[PDB]
Amino acid sequence: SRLRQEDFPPRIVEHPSDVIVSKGEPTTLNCKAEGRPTPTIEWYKDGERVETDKDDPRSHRMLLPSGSLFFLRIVHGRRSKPDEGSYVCVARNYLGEAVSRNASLEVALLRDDFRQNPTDVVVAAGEPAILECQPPRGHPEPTIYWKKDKVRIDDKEERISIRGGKLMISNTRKSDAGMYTCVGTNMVGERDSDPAELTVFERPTFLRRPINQVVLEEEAVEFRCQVQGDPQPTVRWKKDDADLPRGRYDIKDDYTLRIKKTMSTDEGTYMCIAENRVGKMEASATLTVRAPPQFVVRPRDQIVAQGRTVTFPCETKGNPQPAVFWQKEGSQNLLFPNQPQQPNSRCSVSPTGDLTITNIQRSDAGYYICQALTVAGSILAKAQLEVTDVLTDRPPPIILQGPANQTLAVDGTALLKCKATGDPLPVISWLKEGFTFPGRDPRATIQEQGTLQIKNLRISDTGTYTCVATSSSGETSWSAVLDVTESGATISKNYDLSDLPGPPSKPQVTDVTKNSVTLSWQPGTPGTLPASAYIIEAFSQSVSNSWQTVANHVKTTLYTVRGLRPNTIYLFMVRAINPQGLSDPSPMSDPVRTQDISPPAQGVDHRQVQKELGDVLVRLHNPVVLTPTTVQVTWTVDRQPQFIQGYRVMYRQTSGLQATSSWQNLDAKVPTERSAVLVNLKKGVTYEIKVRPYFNEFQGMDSESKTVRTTEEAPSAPPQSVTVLTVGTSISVSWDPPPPDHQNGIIQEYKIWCLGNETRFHINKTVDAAIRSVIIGGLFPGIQYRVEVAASTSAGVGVKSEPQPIIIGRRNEVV
Ligand SMILES: *[C@@H]1O[C@H](CO)[C@@H](O[C@@H]2O[C@H](CO)[C@@H](O[C@@H]3O[C@H](CO[C@H]4O[C@H](CO)[C@@H](O)[C@H](O)[C@@H]4O)[C@@H](O)[C@H](O[C@H]4O[C@H](CO)[C@@H](O)[C@H](O)[C@@H]4O)[C@@H]3O)[C@H](O)[C@H]2NC(C)=O)[C@H](O)[C@H]1NC(C)=O
Ligand SMILES: *[C@@H]1O[C@H](CO)[C@@H](O[C@@H]2O[C@H](CO)[C@@H](O)[C@H](O)[C@H]2NC(C)=O)[C@H](O)[C@H]1NC(C)=O
Repeated sequence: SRLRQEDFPPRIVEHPSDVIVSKGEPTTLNCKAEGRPTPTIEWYKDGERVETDKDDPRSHRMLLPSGSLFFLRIVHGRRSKPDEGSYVCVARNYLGEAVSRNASLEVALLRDDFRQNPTDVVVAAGEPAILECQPPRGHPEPTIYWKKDKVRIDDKEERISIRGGKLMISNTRKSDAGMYTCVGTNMVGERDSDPAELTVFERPTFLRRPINQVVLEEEAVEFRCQVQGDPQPTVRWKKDDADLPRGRYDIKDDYTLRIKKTMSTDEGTYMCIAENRVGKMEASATLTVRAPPQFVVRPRDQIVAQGRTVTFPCETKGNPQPAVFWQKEGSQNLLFPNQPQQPNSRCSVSPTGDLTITNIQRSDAGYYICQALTVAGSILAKAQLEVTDVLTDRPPPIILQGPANQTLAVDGTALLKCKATGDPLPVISWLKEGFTFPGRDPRATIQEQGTLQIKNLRISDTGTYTCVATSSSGETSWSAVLDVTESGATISKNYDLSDLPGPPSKPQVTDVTKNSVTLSWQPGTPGTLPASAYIIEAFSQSVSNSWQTVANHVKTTLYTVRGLRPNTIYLFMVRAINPQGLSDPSPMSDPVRTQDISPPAQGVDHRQVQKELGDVLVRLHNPVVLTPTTVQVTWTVDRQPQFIQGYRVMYRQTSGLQATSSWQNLDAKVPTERSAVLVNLKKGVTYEIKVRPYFNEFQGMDSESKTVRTTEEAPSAPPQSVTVLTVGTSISVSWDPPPPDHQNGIIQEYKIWCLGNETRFHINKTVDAAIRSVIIGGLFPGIQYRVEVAASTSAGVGVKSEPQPIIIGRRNEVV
């Protein structure tokens, strides 16, 4: 109470501010006041007076010189909380008081259980992974970071970036797999989260890939395939994108695929497919099967008569399918199937491979050879053709049925039959036990119809009688034994007319060697009793002049007649034996010669025909254009070798729409060709020409390329649809692109004519191709003109389009 006009009541200059601080740690509540006299400061938490170290030297709080309340260590418990509250500093003197603002001191907090614990994540290498986390509640609010396997991880990246609660890695690798914890700190401390693991699976990868293999039929083959990935991928096989037709395939545990028995049909592109959670991956390999060519049917020799038709079969199997082609021994020319010739030759080859010659000439006779040639090898077989004329040789006369063993009583009259055939027609003669008959005795005489007649029988006439047919073509004989006794004409089996089984099937040749020929025939049976066995007669212009037996008592219908003269032609005849006697003779066999087949042999090697076709140099001259739709191409050969089917000539478009694309293919199927005319091509356009000599599936080397363009033709249809804008005086011209084919060449220019109301003034403007729309210059005022656009070419004169007699106005307007 010492008044002075220098003394002023107290003013708090520095106010204490709210603070959160941790237990057991120092802190200072800031306070600073002005006064005169200087004031005494004292603090109040909620209401009560704060006991500093002045009020008791045992206390932990301390009022500073400044006035700030400084705690040494903050004190806090569960029940007694002495420092947690709402502080205010109060400075006073005799003039008055001064209470500060509120400042609350709060003890720091940090719970255990997280608001959101990071959860396990599964990703595929290269993909982004997002881990999220939310720390426990705290005061202050906590802030998080991430540990990988108890190692801090920095966002010092563009792939790694921590944002809010979220952590993300992009382009994940297996480096990133492991335990991830999210750690939330504070000024209390830090709590770790439940660990979330990141698994980084990857797509399947090939360790051992299957490799292409080439293998001969019926062998065994396998393709290996080893994979890797996370998770472990499952392997499966497919062929040509289809599943493997069950059978010879076998899937091993190590995933190897084994084909036990290889087959032309097993060929293809096999592929190994690996698949897990992340997706799939496939790698293929090819299998190729080599089947060397082999004859299914091979041609055998034929003896056939002039003017007929011959067919030599040649069927051929292999891989690739072999191409059949023929050649006449001692002749350079070859014959190929689909190839046509002029309607003047009679040779011709089936797609099957069968060779056929119509209307045979003596000229055609000789050996022929069908040949097969692939990369898998080569084969051939030759067969002989023998042609026969009007009657190069006629067969010797034939006795159908001769006399049978008659047995007649004395004094009677005996007739003996004998049935002949042949060309020329035969003379029938007789013999008795060998000598001439009838000789001297008048009682016996020779009949025309083969029968021999004896009036007035006697004992003296019993014997062996022989019927002999004779022409210029040979002679055959048939003898029987006659018996003449007094009584003996005992009715054992009287005379037979047509009781005898009728002829059998004309004998069909099967196999033939040098001393064998196998025959086939079927029964006949137009007769009486059943046949027991067979008897084969035969003939040869060489070995004999008459018909001989070559096997008797044959109990089959497919017999091999053994032991014959080699390189000899033979004809045959079959008969049936039965108790009644013998059958009539079957018709003659078809001529056959005794030779051993020329067994299949190896042809020329594929490499060596390749080598020949390679060295062939086709010189092309220069394409000569016929019309703008036609070019005749002419080449020449250095030296044409034996093995060549023809020339394959190829051209490509190198102008306008779709240039330098594929080649148009058309080939000359006849090797002696030297010229070819192309069809339906584009006028004006330039084309590149290549000539290649080709064999079968085989191909030679290309000739020097020539390029030549078609002669150019003016268009057939111009662009239409003429539009006229209004000026504001001068007419306008506008058109739509004219058609591609109707262009008839490369567009040159565009000509506009204006022969309108003025028939002694026509406007002429000559632009270029690129031009689309243009306005006309010097136009006569008022006068109504006509507009006629034209497409043009390098020919010149184009084609007029849609006329437009549009009405024009005056000057600088259209009225
Ligand atoms: C007019 O008269 C003549 C004159 O004899 C008679 O022709 C004789 O016919 C027989 C046919 O059997 C021939 O002799 C005998 O051939 C036997 C074959 O047996 C098979 O034939 C029967 C009947 O078809 C079958 O069913 C059976 O399965 C047999 O397979 C052979 O086994 C005998 O031949 C013997 O010949 C001599 C002996 O002379 C021996 O060296 C041999 O080893 C063998 O044993 C059997 O004798 C006979 O060849 C014909 N005679 C002659 C010599 O010309 C007919 O009655 C009639 N004409 C005709 C043309 O048949
Ligand atoms: C400081 O602390 C109080 C809380 O104890 C604050 O809240 C005020 O409460 C009083 C009643 O005690 C009210 O009259 C006010 O309206 C509240 N304040 C405002 C404006 O928010 C207040 O900030 C301070 N109180 C004092 C000393 O006036």
